[PDB]
Amino acid sequence: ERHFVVQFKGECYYTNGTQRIRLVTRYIYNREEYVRYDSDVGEYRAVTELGRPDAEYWNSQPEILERTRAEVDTACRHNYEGPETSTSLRRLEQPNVAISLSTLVCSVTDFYPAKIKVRWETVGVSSTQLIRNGDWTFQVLVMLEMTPHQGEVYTCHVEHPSLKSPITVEW
Amino acid sequence: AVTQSPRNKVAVTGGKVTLSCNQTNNHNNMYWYRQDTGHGLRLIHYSYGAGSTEKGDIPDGYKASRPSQENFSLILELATPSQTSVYFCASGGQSNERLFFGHGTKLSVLEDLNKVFPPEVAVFEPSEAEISHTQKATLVCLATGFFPDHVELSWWVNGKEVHSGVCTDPQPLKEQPALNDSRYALSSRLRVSATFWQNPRNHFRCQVQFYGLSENDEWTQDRAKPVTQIVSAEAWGRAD
Amino acid sequence: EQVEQLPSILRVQEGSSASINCTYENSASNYFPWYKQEPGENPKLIIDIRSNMERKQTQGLIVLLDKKAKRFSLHITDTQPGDSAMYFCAASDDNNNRIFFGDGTQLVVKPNIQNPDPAVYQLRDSKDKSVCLFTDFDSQTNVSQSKDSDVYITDKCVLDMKSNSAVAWSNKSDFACANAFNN
Amino acid sequence: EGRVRVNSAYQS
Amino acid sequence: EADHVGFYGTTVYQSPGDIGQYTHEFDGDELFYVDLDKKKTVWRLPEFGQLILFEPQGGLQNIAAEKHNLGILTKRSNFTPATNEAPQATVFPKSPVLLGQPNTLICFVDNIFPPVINITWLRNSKSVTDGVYETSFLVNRDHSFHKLSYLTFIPSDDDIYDCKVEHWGLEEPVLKHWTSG
Ligand SMILES: *[C@@H]1O[C@H](CO)[C@@H](O)[C@H](O)[C@H]1NC(C)=O
Ligand SMILES: *[C@@H]1O[C@H](CO)[C@@H](O)[C@H](O)[C@H]1NC(C)=O
Repeated sequence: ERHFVVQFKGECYYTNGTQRIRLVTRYIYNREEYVRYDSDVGEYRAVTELGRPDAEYWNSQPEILERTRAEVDTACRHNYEGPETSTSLRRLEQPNVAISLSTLVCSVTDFYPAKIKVRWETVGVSSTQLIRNGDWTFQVLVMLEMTPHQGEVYTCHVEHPSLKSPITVEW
Repeated sequence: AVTQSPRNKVAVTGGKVTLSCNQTNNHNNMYWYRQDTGHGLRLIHYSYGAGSTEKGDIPDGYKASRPSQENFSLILELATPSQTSVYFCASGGQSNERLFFGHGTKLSVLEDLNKVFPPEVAVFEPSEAEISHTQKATLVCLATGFFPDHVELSWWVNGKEVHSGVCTDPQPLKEQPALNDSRYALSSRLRVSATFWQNPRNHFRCQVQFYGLSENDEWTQDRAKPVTQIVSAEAWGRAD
Repeated sequence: EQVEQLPSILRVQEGSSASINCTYENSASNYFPWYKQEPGENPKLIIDIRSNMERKQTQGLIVLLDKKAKRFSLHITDTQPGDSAMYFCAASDDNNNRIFFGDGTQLVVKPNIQNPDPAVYQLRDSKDKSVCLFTDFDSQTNVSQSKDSDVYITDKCVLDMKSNSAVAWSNKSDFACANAFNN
Repeated sequence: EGRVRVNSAYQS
Repeated sequence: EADHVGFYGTTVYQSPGDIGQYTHEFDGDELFYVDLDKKKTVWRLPEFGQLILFEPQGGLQNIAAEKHNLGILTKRSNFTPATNEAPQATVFPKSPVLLGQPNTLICFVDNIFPPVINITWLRNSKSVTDGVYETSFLVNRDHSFHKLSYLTFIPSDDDIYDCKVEHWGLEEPVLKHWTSG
């Protein structure tokens, strides 16, 4: 008849590898985050009035604090230095670029990571947001309005970390 | 109601800044707050009547004077970069009655006055791809390389200020966030219909108001005096 | 005494409800004003409640007061974009000639994008930098900040004619806008 | 693979 | 705010349906989920599962903790129910469409709350139960979910596919159409 939801989110933020790591845990009830731990703060702080009992109750337990503070190393650092460095970080997938027509369209698909640099030296082109296929591949659609018999278009240049040299497919 | 003076002020470390507040509400109580981007309304000084001055929450560095019921001054004997904030004067009939705030005075105290620079304003005409796809035309304005953060941007279409379709960044961004006291940059968007942008009789002007050196102050450096000034950039509608 | 105004930042989709909850220390408090401050303006009073009331609904606002729990709240039903502003708590007692504010809550009402159409465009130089534009993206989409130096990206912005927008410009010659917005 | 644990909420 | 972000321990649970899920994510992509029925970890990419071991019981332990917290938070808030939201679906293919070639059709559904949905693929108003696999309920910053369904298809001669979505927040299902060639 009526529905109730709770969400808990453990979040690890890495910048420059493991140089700076930030642990943020979020307790959420029906889209409302009520209590969160933030490694910048060092303790539990209530986010809404719902969170006040938990933040007060968990801070009184030095063990909850000790364990939670330690999760920046036992969960954030450990997962990055081991599992992620051995899997997600090493993953390189070279893109597949192809030019079609309808306004010429240059489709760059199935690549990883996100950093890419698709270009035609001609401006007046609309590019879509980086599309996240949930199969650990991305795709970008760069689309330029084309007129007839305007010579042979130079290239649809594509720049990616997986590629040592750009693809530069000609029209 | 409540009238503050001045509305914008730039000073150097060690100067004297006197913030004036005149209320005409026949209220006995007047208050001086400051509001920093680190949000909150922190109370500096206040007064419950003429000839009275009370220390608020953060009195250090500030002094107040209540010569009459109508006026309540805030005096910075020795200005400090920490004093850079937005100051609000408020009056009230009783401590348990509504506060009437003035329109706020933005203060910028700077370590070195030779680091002041006016903004360079540029207008970028809409893209052809946006016009043909969305049938709408987004102009973009850029105010770049200015210091301090004292800047007010407005859009003017055909000599009248427009608000519909205007979007300005809430806060200017540092050009070098790592460098101390870096220059700032501000972007604003004005979106109109493609037909409106294609009319050559429509005149678009992005106006940026900058606050810098006062009239009493002097510059005497290599470049031109970066006094408080308006820098604007224009664009005309284009059928092509 | 002091007030805590807990929902520091409140992000709400338009048409949905929103509420700010505050608490006060001094049980002798008898005046609880609520101030709303729109961007670039001063705080203005919008509603208050006194210790001889529990509930008060006027001008589309509702404020409650639990004197036993020393907690009091403001409720904004069916929010609209005009509600986004800084909202401040306060409490007053007869033995203090001042009020004690909360630290504020920035209410953010996200507009409903009926037919989004995200894309990136590049504007005309108009005689020294290259500026690009990311518009018509849905409210959820968050523009990621530019980790690349000498590339400037401004945060999201909503304009009513309602369309989101984000501007990214750079001085570097090797600058392309197909993926300048790394989101 | 490391995990973050879920605390039990205050009960009354 | 950082160069990389990892979601480790994201737990969801619903009281009326007695339904929850446990997932791990890195940089916005799903690492794995824990099948509560089979009590096993299902990695989104099988190759990564051979390198990293995550015992499923840890996931079930976080589920049991939120299952208990839900009873506590449902009383703490005055029985505030979940607000059904309107999901915005979108259809697009994985790789560029080539007439007669194999390609995968994706039905991106965003802004899902509660995480109960029925994503069905129809071929010219014909029920298709083959070649469809959907991801788990991925998470967003506003604490709504987004779920993706995949359909391998051979585009030709206007097949007229469309993606049907059933949600509590939708009085009538939303169908997004797509065709090429
Ligand atoms: C809880 O909700 C019910 C129904 O809306 C209401 O009658 C009751 O007063 C509420 N209790 C509190 C403490 O708000
Ligand atoms: C989803 O489909 C199932 C059948 O597999 C059905 O029992 C359930 O009621 C459906 N739910 C919705 C919301 O359509």
